[PDB]
Amino acid sequence: PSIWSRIVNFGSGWGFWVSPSLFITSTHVIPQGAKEFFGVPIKQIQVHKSGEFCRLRFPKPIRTDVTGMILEEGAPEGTVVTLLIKRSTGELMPLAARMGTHATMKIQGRTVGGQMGMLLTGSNAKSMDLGTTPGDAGCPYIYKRGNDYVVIGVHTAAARGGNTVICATQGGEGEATLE
Amino acid sequence: APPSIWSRIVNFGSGWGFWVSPSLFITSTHVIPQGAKEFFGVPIKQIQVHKSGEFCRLRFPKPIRTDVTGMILEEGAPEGTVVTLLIKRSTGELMPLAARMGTHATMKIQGRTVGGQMGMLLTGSNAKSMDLGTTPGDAGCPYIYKRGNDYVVIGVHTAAARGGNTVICATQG
Repeated sequence: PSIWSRIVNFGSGWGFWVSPSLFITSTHVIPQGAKEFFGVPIKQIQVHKSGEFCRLRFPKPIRTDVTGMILEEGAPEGTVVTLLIKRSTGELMPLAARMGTHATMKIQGRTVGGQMGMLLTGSNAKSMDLGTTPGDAGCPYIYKRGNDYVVIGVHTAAARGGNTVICATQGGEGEATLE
Repeated sequence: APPSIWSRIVNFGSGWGFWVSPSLFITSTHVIPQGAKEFFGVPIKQIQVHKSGEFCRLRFPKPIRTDVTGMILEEGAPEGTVVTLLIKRSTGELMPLAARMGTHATMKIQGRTVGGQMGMLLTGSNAKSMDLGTTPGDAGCPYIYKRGNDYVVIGVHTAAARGGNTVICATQG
């Protein structure tokens, strides 16, 4: 429950407090041409973009109610992680996804770098009761390793049918092999 | 998950129950306060109480949730169907939990045989370990899914297996 409170509205979507000073979101949900965030002058905030992943480091602790969480680049392939989907209508909707590889994907009429995954609701994630909607962007992907929670990125894209989702990650590089 | 469906879920005993129609209320058997004389002030003897296992179906003698329309109620879901447990928590959260329905089954809990349709939460690797599944207090919440443009309730929550993703939905016998 304290994990759900790290998820707040941000631009056209959401964002996640990894720590009191570190906030992550999707790049295409950020308000463009912003003078501040949360009243902190933009010049004092460290804005790191990579692909569709956006990291904001604030000059002083600001979400001081939370503890710092582990933020890793992706999740190991095969891991079943959780999208913590928050909806404007109040629902807290955790959805399991099976993670694949980092790659460069043609999806939602554009080109998106990130880690691919597939919702366990699979075939019928075309419904927003059982899948993603645009506007869920910025919501965090997490999983449990031992007793630790690990956040691996945030939501940023999905295929029309809903099954395939894309997690924007901090530095994603996939290795493959011609077989 | 429209509001008009969530509002059908109300507290009942140590859990919840669900208004299917203005006169029909469903819940999990074990959650009902024993030795009650009334429900919502309606004398028990005026209420038709039909129990089948952990499934309880109460028909009230007069309409009482007159704001709701009559919903489709069915005896479980076809195996492999993906549904949603509409979980309400006493601290006010609405948590829809996706699940895939399996077959009917039986488990011995506290020495007694408890049965129903089984399902697996699709909310994470291990739902109970991440606190992303059900919990004591949740029994009676409805399992729902959408067939075409109709919402269908298939039963209510009654039990879950410790340390995993498996849940038991009590269905109409």
